[PDB]
Amino acid sequence: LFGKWSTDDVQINDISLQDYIAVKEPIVERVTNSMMMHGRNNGKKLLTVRIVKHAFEIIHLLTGENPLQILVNAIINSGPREDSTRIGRQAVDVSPLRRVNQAIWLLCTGAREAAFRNIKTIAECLADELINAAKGSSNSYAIKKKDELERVAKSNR
Amino acid sequence: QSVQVFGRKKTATAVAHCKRGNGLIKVNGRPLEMIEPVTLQYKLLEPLLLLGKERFAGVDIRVRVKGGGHVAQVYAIRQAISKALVAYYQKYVDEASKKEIKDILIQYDRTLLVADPRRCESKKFGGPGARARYQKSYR
Amino acid sequence: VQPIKLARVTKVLGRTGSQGQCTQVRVEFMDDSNRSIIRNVKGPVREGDVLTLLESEREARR
Amino acid sequence: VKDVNQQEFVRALAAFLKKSGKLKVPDWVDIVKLAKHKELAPCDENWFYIRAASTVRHLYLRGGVGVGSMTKIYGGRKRNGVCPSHFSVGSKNVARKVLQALEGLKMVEKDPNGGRRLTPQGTRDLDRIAGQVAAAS
Amino acid sequence: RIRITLTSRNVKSLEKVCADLIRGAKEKSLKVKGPVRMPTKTLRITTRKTPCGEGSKTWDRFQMRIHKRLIDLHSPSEIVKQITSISIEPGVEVEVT
Amino acid sequence: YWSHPRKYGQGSRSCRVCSNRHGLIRKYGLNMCRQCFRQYAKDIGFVKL
Amino acid sequence: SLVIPEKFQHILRVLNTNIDGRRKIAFAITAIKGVGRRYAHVVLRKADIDLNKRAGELTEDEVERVVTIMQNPRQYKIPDWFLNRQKDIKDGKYSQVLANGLDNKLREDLERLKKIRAHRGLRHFWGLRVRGQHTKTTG
Amino acid sequence: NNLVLFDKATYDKLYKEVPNYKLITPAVVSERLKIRGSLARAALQELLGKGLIKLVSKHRAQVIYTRNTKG
RNA sequence: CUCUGGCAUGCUAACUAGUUACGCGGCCGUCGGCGUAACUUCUUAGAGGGACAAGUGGCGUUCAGCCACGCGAGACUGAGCAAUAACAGGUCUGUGAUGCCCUUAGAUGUCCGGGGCUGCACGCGCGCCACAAUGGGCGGAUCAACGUGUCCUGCGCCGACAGGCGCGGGUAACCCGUUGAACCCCGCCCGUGAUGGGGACCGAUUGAAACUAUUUCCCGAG
Ligand SMILES: [Zn+2]
Repeated sequence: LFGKWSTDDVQINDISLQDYIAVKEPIVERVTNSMMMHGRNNGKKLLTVRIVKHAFEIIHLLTGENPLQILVNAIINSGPREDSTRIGRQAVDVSPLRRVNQAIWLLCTGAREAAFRNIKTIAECLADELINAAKGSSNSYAIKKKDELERVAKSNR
Repeated sequence: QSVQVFGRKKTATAVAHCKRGNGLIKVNGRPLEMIEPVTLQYKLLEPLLLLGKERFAGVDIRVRVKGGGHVAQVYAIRQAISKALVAYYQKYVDEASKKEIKDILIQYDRTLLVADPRRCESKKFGGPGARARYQKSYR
Repeated sequence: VQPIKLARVTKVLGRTGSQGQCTQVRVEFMDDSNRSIIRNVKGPVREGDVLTLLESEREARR
Repeated sequence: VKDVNQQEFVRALAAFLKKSGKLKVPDWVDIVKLAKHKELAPCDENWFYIRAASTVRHLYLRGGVGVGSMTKIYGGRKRNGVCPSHFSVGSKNVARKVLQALEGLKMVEKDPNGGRRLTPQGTRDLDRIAGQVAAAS
Repeated sequence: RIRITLTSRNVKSLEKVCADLIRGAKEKSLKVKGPVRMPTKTLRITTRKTPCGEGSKTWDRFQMRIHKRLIDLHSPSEIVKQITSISIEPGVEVEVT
Repeated sequence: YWSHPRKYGQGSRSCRVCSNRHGLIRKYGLNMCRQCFRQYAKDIGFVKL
Repeated sequence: SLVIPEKFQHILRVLNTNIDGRRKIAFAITAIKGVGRRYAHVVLRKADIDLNKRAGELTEDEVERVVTIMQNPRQYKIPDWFLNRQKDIKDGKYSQVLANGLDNKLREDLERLKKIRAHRGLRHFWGLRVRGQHTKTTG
Repeated sequence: NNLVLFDKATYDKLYKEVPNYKLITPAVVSERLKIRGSLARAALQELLGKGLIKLVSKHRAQVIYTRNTKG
């Protein structure tokens, strides 16, 4: 009657970002698939699961809450809200889904370049990206890209 | 007393046998707890985690799988033993007991009973694999 | 300066833009239905979805 | 033997073979690398006692295995340098001496069909070691 | 005691041979075994289409289907010569043992 | 004299039709040119599928 | 017992070659020419030295025994195939060369073919490579 | 810089700072104590027996330790 | 249309494919250990059943149809074949297809020997392998599909291994072979340092004629 965790009364505050409900009352599947990338990690799903399985441990031990409540909080606050196209520039709303797609792409890329030129474990940098992306710590990679795409959208409109 | 069904993901066929045993399942003599990968262990426990541990306590399951890879077999045997109990309850018990256990399995994952007809597409000349092509040189 | 307003898409008008990447739709607010504005959307959007527009002032000129 | 971890079994079986010094343990055990696809020497000193533990375990699963069939088990991805890597079999001598080391004990026997199989005594000690490791946890 | 094999390329000629062989032995009331189906063996030939060089790297992959059908019979070989003599069919080859 | 041993290497095998030493197809016992096997492919029993 | 000892030297000059005291007992001697990763793990195993140590943990007593096996390994049952030079051109004996020895040993073969004016020798003099392959575009 | 062995001066510094960290793993101890990875893994085995840290999960790729009895 | 993929405790079948009983032996249930009885779910491949926008709903003069949705092995997948007309596109080098021209004994005929086609200041293109943090290094332990085979290999013996010496099978669903593949998985080691990442270039074999080191094998350099 319970999955990998209990997840008693999962709360989804925003109505627009209420699409990933396959594990609620699968985002865990899409976060594992979006991690295996950058060429030399393709075709390794089990390798990313160990990274995610170790990521949930670091998240569960650093915060006294369910590990899934930090993953949803990261993509719901780091998701973009306006883009700039080539109109031949207008602040275009993306989607209720594009916010989920691009946010996960920024989380996997954030722990990637921050751990390439440094001696750090991927299982640690992934968990570090989630806690930094939540509430906008102003030091992560997804937030730095979200605020940059929103700043350029307001300028050229 | 005689139930044999096959579960196939891509090519691995797993023939699960369901006999009136005592309720201790094991893969061709090996218990299902020591089959690699260690992470892909809950997938074998899905017909026993979400399903109560009282219907399988009267049957014995010994499966034999051949073909495919590691992940192609771990998804094959979980489908083999799932369709095994639904066939035993059909031949000797009422369908109300059978239909009750089918709705609980499909509600979690559709691949537990329905087979996936997906196969690997053939390779076409001009590039690696089916779709991808070799790099074209202009001028 | 205007507050971040939420808006629910009531009917999609079709794909627009130069390369057909944007989707011009008409939105409908939930709190007060006394305002209706058309907004371009970049990405796959179903029927009845909710977008979060920031400006909520300028139009898209169809 | 199937009711226990196959890695914990080969580790517990490796101590049983080293406890009874009735093996061969040739002189060149620490100069040769275990296969041409490998590059350096093994890290563990008593690799011969661990190899003989896995060698006798495979005979329990399927009998009639020789030297040419054991080197196929212990094969890897040979780094061919700038050339794409491929599969290369192990060494026949290090596998033959292991099979000959088990012949000193009453664990393996040569079947007339070909290859090597297990003895009634070989399966006896193999199951008790699997039994004592199952009772460990 | 004798194993009759049927080596044929086209299935239409193969299925007709194994049909009359069972009926040709039925008139003697022999305990014959059903015809088994060996795995079909195809022969792959991936040839370049162009005769010499100039082209777009187009390969035409040929195939050659070789079908095998076995029929086992335990009966003396005293009068089986005429049973095989009435099994004439172009394109197929019978190799009794 | 006037007979050089040629049984291993390119020069002992040639096409059994045009007597050429390029594009040979000797798998399955054919020994034909790649530009000549296509001419008799329908006669041997090879069809495109 | 992970505390650093007083005899821990970061640099141990052996055979006019520096040895960093940071890596293991084997991969540190690899810096010396003529002794690689394969020859290091062997001479340390025949000397009965713990492989879980660093270059700074061996005192002068352990160092002299390691170098002794390196100079003349044939006396310690180290085979002849494992040696660098097996049949020398001027010596003719199985003796693995060392750092300061190989520079003079390889230049003899380069000068022998140069003095004798061989086709393989002139290529080392012209500044080109003795090709086992093509050199049309490879600079 | 980098250190392969342990120094007596920094030896006691590890017993008072590593058990105070929330995430105890060789990837973190290496960055904060300049340990070259290999000594960091063996150091946690010494701390595990003394009772300063406890093991929650051990794997060949990444091990995690927590604060011992802090609730 | 053809071919191929797809799913019936279905039909037709099986000692060159198995399964379930039973007997026997080993071991503390396990056993591709052995042997004969049932059977065709698994395997193989013969024919014929199945899928049509047929039912639901909506849209469209209501048609053509499209969209969504029951039920379902599919709301289907890839491939082969592919007109008319045309090109100074490629092919006289694949032909004993071939016009004309040239050569024809001191031969542009072809037999043999030697070398070149691999020769380098450089340019371009198709690829390989990397610049490792998601990796590399040593153990152990699980897994295959189209294939191929007179030449592929099996087992004993010897060998650092490439190999070598012996004994056998397979002209093949039979032997190789239950294709014990890598990636992946489980431990350990290494710790960002052109390092243990990357490898260029630089005596022991094997089929010959190792020149120009065919390539491999070991060590070192790298
Ligand atoms: Zn020809």
